[PDB]
Amino acid sequence: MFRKLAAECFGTFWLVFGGCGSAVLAAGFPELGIGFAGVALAFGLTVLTMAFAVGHISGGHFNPAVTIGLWAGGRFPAKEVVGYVIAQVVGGIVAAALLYLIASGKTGFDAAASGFASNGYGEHSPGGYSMLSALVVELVLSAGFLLVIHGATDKFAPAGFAPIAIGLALTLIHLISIPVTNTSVNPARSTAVAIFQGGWALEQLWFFWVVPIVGGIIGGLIYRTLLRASRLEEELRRRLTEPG
Amino acid sequence: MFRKLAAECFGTFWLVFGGCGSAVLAAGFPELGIGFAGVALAFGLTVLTMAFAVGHISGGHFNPAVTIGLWAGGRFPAKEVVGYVIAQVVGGIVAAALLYLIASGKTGFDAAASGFASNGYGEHSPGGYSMLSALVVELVLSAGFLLVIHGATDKFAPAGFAPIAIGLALTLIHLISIPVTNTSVNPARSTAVAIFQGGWALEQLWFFWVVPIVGGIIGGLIYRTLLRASRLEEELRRRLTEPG
Amino acid sequence: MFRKLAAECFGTFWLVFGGCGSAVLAAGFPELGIGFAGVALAFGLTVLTMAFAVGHISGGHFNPAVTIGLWAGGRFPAKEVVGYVIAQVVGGIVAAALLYLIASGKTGFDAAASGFASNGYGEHSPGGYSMLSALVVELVLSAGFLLVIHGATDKFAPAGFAPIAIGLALTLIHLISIPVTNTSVNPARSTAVAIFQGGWALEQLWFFWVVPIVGGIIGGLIYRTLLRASRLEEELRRRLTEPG
Amino acid sequence: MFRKLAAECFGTFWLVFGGCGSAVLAAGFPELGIGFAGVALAFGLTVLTMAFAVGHISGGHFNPAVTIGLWAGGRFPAKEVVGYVIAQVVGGIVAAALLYLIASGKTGFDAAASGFASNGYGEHSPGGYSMLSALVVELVLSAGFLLVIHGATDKFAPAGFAPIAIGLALTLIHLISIPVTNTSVNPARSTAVAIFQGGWALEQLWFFWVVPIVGGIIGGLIYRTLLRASRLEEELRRRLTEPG
Amino acid sequence: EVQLQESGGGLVQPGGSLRLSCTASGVTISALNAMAMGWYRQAPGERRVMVAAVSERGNAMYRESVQGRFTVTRDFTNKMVSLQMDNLKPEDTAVYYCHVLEDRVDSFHDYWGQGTQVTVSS
Amino acid sequence: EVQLQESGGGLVQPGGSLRLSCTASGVTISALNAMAMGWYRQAPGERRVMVAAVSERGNAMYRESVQGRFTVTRDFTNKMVSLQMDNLKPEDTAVYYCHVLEDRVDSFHDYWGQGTQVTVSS
Amino acid sequence: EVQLQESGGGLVQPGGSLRLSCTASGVTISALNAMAMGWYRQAPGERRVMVAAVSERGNAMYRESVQGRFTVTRDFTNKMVSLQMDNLKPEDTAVYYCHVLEDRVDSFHDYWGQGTQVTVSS
Amino acid sequence: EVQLQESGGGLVQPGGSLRLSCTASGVTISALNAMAMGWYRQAPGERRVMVAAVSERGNAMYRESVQGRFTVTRDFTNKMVSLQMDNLKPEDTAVYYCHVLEDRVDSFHDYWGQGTQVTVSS
Amino acid sequence: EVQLQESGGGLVQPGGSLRLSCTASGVTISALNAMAMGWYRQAPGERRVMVAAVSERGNAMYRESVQGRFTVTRDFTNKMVSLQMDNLKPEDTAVYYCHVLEDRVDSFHDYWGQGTQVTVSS
Ligand SMILES: CCCCCCCCCCCCCCCCCC(=O)OC[C@H](COP(=O)([O-])OCC(O)COP(=O)([O-])OC[C@@H](COC(=O)CCCCCCCCCCCCCCCCC)OC(=O)CCCCCCCCCCCCCCCCC)OC(=O)CCCCCCCCCCCCCCCCC
Ligand SMILES: CCCCCCCCCCCCCCCCCC(=O)OC[C@H](COP(=O)([O-])OCC(O)COP(=O)([O-])OC[C@@H](COC(=O)CCCCCCCCCCCCCCCCC)OC(=O)CCCCCCCCCCCCCCCCC)OC(=O)CCCCCCCCCCCCCCCCC
Ligand SMILES: CCCCCCCCCCCCCCCCCC(=O)OC[C@H](COP(=O)([O-])OCC(O)COP(=O)([O-])OC[C@@H](COC(=O)CCCCCCCCCCCCCCCCC)OC(=O)CCCCCCCCCCCCCCCCC)OC(=O)CCCCCCCCCCCCCCCCC
Ligand SMILES: CCCCCCCCCCCCCCCCCC(=O)OC[C@H](COP(=O)([O-])OCC(O)COP(=O)([O-])OC[C@@H](COC(=O)CCCCCCCCCCCCCCCCC)OC(=O)CCCCCCCCCCCCCCCCC)OC(=O)CCCCCCCCCCCCCCCCC
Repeated sequence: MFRKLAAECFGTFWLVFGGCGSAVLAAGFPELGIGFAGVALAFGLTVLTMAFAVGHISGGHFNPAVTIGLWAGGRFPAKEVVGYVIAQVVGGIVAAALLYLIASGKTGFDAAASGFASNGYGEHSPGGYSMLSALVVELVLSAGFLLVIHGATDKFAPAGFAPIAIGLALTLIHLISIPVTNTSVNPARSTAVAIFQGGWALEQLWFFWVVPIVGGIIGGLIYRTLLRASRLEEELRRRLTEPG
Repeated sequence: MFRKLAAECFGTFWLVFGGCGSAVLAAGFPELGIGFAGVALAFGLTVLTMAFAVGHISGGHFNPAVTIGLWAGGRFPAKEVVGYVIAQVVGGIVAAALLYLIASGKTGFDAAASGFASNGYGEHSPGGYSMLSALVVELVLSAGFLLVIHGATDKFAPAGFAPIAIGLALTLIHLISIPVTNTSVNPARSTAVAIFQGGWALEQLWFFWVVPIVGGIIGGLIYRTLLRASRLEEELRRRLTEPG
Repeated sequence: MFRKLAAECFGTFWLVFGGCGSAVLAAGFPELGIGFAGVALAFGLTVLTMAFAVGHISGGHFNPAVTIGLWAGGRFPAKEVVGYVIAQVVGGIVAAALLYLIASGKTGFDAAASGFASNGYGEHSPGGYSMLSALVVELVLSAGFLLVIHGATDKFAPAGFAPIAIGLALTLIHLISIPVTNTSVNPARSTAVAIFQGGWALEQLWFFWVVPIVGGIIGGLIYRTLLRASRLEEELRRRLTEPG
Repeated sequence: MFRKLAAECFGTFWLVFGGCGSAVLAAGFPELGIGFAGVALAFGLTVLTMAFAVGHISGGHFNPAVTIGLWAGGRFPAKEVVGYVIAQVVGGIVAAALLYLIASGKTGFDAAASGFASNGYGEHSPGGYSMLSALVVELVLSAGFLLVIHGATDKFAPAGFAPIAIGLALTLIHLISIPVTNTSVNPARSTAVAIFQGGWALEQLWFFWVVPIVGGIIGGLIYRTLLRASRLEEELRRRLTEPG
Repeated sequence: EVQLQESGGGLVQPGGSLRLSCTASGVTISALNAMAMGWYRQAPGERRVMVAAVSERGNAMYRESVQGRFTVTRDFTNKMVSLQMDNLKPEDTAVYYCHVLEDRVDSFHDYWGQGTQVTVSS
Repeated sequence: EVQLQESGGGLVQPGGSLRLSCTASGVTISALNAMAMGWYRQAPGERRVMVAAVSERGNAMYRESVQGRFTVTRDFTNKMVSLQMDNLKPEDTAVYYCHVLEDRVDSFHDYWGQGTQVTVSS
Repeated sequence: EVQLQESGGGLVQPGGSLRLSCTASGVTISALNAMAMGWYRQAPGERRVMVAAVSERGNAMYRESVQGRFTVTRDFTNKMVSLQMDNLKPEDTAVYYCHVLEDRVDSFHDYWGQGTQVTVSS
Repeated sequence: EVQLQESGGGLVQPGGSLRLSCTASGVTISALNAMAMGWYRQAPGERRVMVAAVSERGNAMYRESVQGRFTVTRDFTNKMVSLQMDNLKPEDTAVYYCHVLEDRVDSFHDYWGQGTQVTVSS
Repeated sequence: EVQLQESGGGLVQPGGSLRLSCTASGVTISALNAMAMGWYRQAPGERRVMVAAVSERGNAMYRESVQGRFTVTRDFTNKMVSLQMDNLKPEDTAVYYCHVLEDRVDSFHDYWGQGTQVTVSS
């Protein structure tokens, strides 16, 4: 469990560092910044690389919503959930701290005024979207993310390709939802930067712990009840694929 | 069949949500929008991830043109075609509806005036291209898409790599054809947004049901008649690869 | 051979259509164009998808320089070279023709004035580079491309991953060299658009038949003489990996 | 060893040529340049393609920090380290030289004034970041890079996918850190361009030989002590996965 | 235990169609709803292999070589399973058995029908 | 050599919980700290297979079919290893053995316990 | 049935060239057009294995070790198949058989020639 | 034929170093330059397996378990091959054979040395 | 445990004779009297196989290919086993190991010697 917790902590640290640092240091650079597309690519690549690196150790969740959705899908023991979550959160926080230090090396940096890549809705949405839009988008994208994770790791899916699918799914989610809420779908990532923003981000933090997790659960349930093959169905397929 | 229909519906929902939402919410964002390249990447990633997730269940078509072209290529039973198509369409519509709701959360949104990422030609083409250009581009790109799908899923192709090839092919198709017609090559995706546009999009909708499907058929025929190896050819290759 | 020639023709058609059409129709679109990065991605994706589709049929060259370099590397029979080249050229030309038609659907199109995505050097280089710079860049990039192709298809390389490596290598080559010469490294692609440009492109066409091919040969030679393992070396490795 | 040294030299040449040439020739092109995101993609693609090409020969390090970190992780013999490093450096230098020649073909080129894509901190940082920020970012990113390399090449990781993970990790590192120090994490790449810059780059070169290497070592140590499974743990897993 | 009674089948020329039916008895509807109902076939001198089935959740599954020509339907209320064969070929000549598969946690249990002859001769 | 003494076990109805314990003797604490401590189980007529273990570094490892219901704990100072079983099932009825695995460079050495009976009957 | 008559072959020094020919009889042109025509070879003490063939659609196929030196041609109207060998090597010494492959739906049928000796000795 | 004469070896405590040498005779320098020169080793009761070699092009190759401690060198002019062993371990105790591998187109031919004993005992 | 120390061996021309000896230590005479004492040999690249032995009851046993040339003797009081080889042949060149076999009821246990080289070269 120590190995697994260390893997989850390092993975979440990598995710937060990569994505949030790309957003804070490079997204708005004059005449050469990477923009929203670059930020989405960075977020996807963090998960892809860290999955390839330590998924064989811990399973590569790096997300409390992912862990809880996998539990709801019947794929992860309940007794191990809490530990995982704690590790993830801790990792994120550490990353944020280091990021803060780095961001302080440039004149004029102000975490409170810039927002420090914090998630928000309504008046604090990047595009000025309402609370209902944020709720709908977060729910749908979390459910889709969990569905993709469940499908790609199924025993009948191509072996070894899951990290690519999951990382590119995260990139797509960011590409879709950055203008609405800043694309959290990850409570630990939201918390890590909300702590250092210190203002309105902490007031709205609860929203990004409830909506993603709920969405993840829904995703798991769907794959558990509508898409996964039952034991009898597996046996039937095996018998139907026998030469005669 | 219920599992397969659910998989197709969810896949088409994912495709429409991802691609059209990226086009509507993030493509034109000031100073940080993702642009045409970002939209093309999102469209490709939706198909890639959904294929990795549920292709082992339903085959991962998510496109009426793909289903009909696979039928014409001798790879999909006719009696199952209609069901698939219906599922796909339904999925798309649902996605569009949710997208509409989300788009309504920002002040000044107007689906009719903006076009809601609808496909069009002539006066309604993004780049002001004529009907003939739209016809030629849609035909060629649909044929190429079906050819790629047939080749990548061939029993002699590398195993497990088909989703990557198909998704990146869709991304390339968008990169090429977005300025001409908005890159439909998918009747369900066109219908989903044309319904909510409610104006000229419905007048031109027929064009994007006929041209793609026909193109797909052509693609299938080509692979069926010029590229697929016959039974005798397979036996000859097997015998030619025997040690002596 | 008919199957192989058809595969090569279709692959070269796909390459030219995709890359040149992305350059001509979408690269310079106002406020949303894909740019040089988008064009490079399109060029890489064409090769990647077409390789996954028909490499098991013809080997997926789609490039006269690739075919000649593979011959020089001791991997392709001489008697089959000429046919392949002809097929490739034919495919490219057809693609260009269709592209021309599509480009004519927009008011103000002028192939001669715009250049029709033709390769050139000196006064006709996109960035105003001299002939020596074009020669050096084309030679180095062609040699590197052939080296990557030889290495990735080696029997000791990971199986099934070659199309990804080759396509991404083409994307990288474009990313590097577009400003200098428009990144030909492919005589057929240069010829297809030079024919329809009809002006200075045909005067400089010879340069893009000699430099790439020579570069390809060099690449092959390197892998043949410095990197490929000899028969004795293969036997030694096999014996050194035996349990005792 | 001659084969391995040649492979390392060619790989480092490819890396420097690709990345630095994309930065120098295409990053700032007016209205169509690839930007920081394009440069990061080019840097990642060089490593990805060269790994797929010659990793089965030499292991595909192309980086002195990678070699030393692999030594510190218990995966690379000490007696072979020095040779590798020399080869890498030599390769880089050659690439830089050729790049210089190419860059001289355009009027107004000035290596000293432009910086020739050299790494720097403080007054010479692209974004005006302090020395402490550069140190922290380089240390963290080098450690993460080495951790990813160790994890992806582990015997329990998916086979054949390591080049993709490593290349995309390099792309992510560039996406994060280009504005701070120009994203060295590679002493050979820094040296190759610092030699031709000839000014402040040589004064600060030491910083980019110490910080990356140290970071790499740390990464190796982590994987060696906290994440790698011991012999007893491997045996326990094998016994726990036995049917009864 | 479960008792399976089949019907239909016989002689048909190539390109014709046939409909086999099978009814179960000796089992309650609720108990049967948790089982799979399908069709096996044995051709002269070969294996007895499954060609089509309907699972406890109503998902129709087919063998690759017969999908597109065979249609398997299940009536849960009537405890009935039927097979419709269209565009018959000489390779379809065989003895067809109604089959029931039951899940017993650690293994599966098979219930077999009597068998019906289907001969496709021009 | 190492001597293993087990305790606990017995009869329990389905859904109940049990706690097995095992203590080692004849070995110093430092020597035992370099070994793995775990639990094997043999069901009637089947293999004797490992279900859970704790490695020399304190990492708890489980068999897939039992993870989520079993919890293995190790006390290094007391040279003790314990197993807690919750939500027991009929398939959990078997003889459970305390096990010690020792690394000998070129091979592994096993130390076995006496065995304890666990029967889950409603 | 099909009757195959071969010709050519004999003695040749290394680096030389030879041309084998084979003609079919007892079969109509239309019937033969639906079959594959090729060449097998057996070297002293080894298998009889295929080296080259032309399928019913006119696609020439080669064994990897001989492609680049052998050229197989088929004349459908004349019911003829020919093999041209250039840059011969000592490993090319063997008995070469004209071969015809026929598709019978559920299996393949082989028609063999008499055989011709090709010896490459310096 | 080729004759191989070895030297060196003997008794060494753990952590020590040794140097084995081997010289070839009865073959011209040009002929030997086209062959590989290496070292096999057989430990008590096990296989005789290759541990290191130098190919005809001068590429040094090692077995995974010995790379980092063994260094194989080849002198083409003197027709000599030497092995340097550092940080020796008990598993290195065995009989070491000088070996020559020759390519014969369709197969490989081995030339063996007499053998030398290397014993690493503390 | 038992410790075996060998002696003798070396170089001998064909037709010569040699005498190997082996002494045991770390075991009482009574305990050793219940064990078998013999000789194994391993030739370059082959198995390590038994050639001769003396059982606990004093019965000398030989391998078929060596009987008539080898004579194995055992001194129980001195805990010694000796082998006399006469009319040596090139196939007798190998490493010879003193061996002790102990009966453990349900299995046998082997004790090995260091090994001695015997080379028969004219
Ligand atoms: C991948 C490989 C990477 C390896 C890296 C290798 C190389 C690295 C190089 C390192 C460079 C060092 C250079 C130092 C520079 C010189 C010093 C200097 O300038 O000062 C520091 C300079 C000061 O900056 P700063 O303090 O951030 O400035 C911020 C301002 O002060 C603003 O202050 P503020 O008001 O925002 O306050 C922020 C405060 C905030 O403090 C807090 O953390 C409190 C906040 C809590 C609020 C949370 C709210 C919860 C919300 C949930 C709600 C849910 C809702 C539910 C539903 C609702 C519905 C109704 O945070 C901190 O400052 C603390 C940061 C420490 C991180 C967390 C530590 C973990 C503690 C937990 C221990 C174990 C827990 C297990 C528990 C078990 C129980 C059973 O920068 C730092 O702070 C750096 C910190 C150093 C940390 C890194 C340590 C070394 C590297 C470790 C690598 C880690 C790898 C990943 C694994 C992670 C675990 C180890
Ligand atoms: C991946 C995991 C995702 C899971 C998600 C989990 C979490 C989700 C969170 C949900 C959040 C809910 C929050 C609610 C907010 C509060 C309520 C509120 O504000 O009001 C609603 C607010 C109102 O907005 P709105 O009504 O869209 O506003 C539009 C204006 O009214 C403008 O109106 P209009 O004039 O444009 O009219 C549009 C009207 C249009 O209505 C139509 O659909 C009619 C249009 C038909 C025209 C088609 C033309 C055909 C063209 C073909 C021509 C071919 C040519 C051939 C060749 C020609 C050559 C000559 O469409 C609708 O409004 C209806 C939308 C319903 C979707 C379709 C329902 C399926 C029906 C079919 C049933 C089964 C069919 C099988 C048949 C079998 C027969 C054998 O937003 C909604 O409408 C939301 C709708 C809720 C739907 C989602 C349900 C919950 C989530 C389900 C997830 C689905 C997953 C994928 C599977 C899909 C199947 C289940
Ligand atoms: C992936 C699946 C895709 C499937 C697609 C399915 C659906 C497609 C939908 C089709 C839509 C049709 C709609 C029609 C619209 C209505 C008609 C209309 O408006 O008029 C046409 C409208 C007129 O436009 P345009 O004529 O292009 O206008 C240009 C201006 O006239 C400017 O004129 P210009 O002065 O530039 O002259 C250009 C002239 C130029 O003409 C030339 O080609 C001559 C130029 C030669 C110069 C080359 C120079 C060589 C340089 C080498 C130097 C090396 C240097 C060495 C070293 C030097 C060192 C010292 O080119 C052409 O116009 C001819 C184009 C024909 C293509 C090539 C035909 C192949 C011939 C070879 C046959 C076999 C060869 C084997 C030989 C064996 C011997 C042993 O557009 C067309 O021309 C369309 C052409 C239709 C072609 C497509 C056919 C149907 C689709 C086939 C799919 C192909 C798939 C890939 C396989 C390819 C093989 C089949
Ligand atoms: C992937 C396939 C690719 C294949 C390619 C195939 C086709 C290629 C086509 C070729 C086209 C040729 C066309 C020629 C154009 C006409 C001629 C013309 O215009 O003049 C030349 C024109 C003149 O430009 P330029 O001289 O660069 O102008 C710069 C200004 O002069 C400014 O001058 P500067 O002041 O900056 O001075 C720069 C000077 C600088 O010179 C230096 O290198 C000295 C600098 C040393 C300073 C280093 C500082 C160290 C810092 C470390 C500190 C660590 C700190 C530790 C911790 C500190 C903590 C306290 O560098 C050079 O110019 C020399 C470049 C030569 C490269 C290096 C040669 C390797 C030497 C080593 C040999 C073996 C070593 C083993 C040792 C073993 C010992 C046991 O361009 C060239 O120089 C081109 C050079 C040609 C090289 C390429 C050769 C042919 C292609 C080979 C392919 C290579 C493949 C990869 C393998 C690499 C190995 C072979």
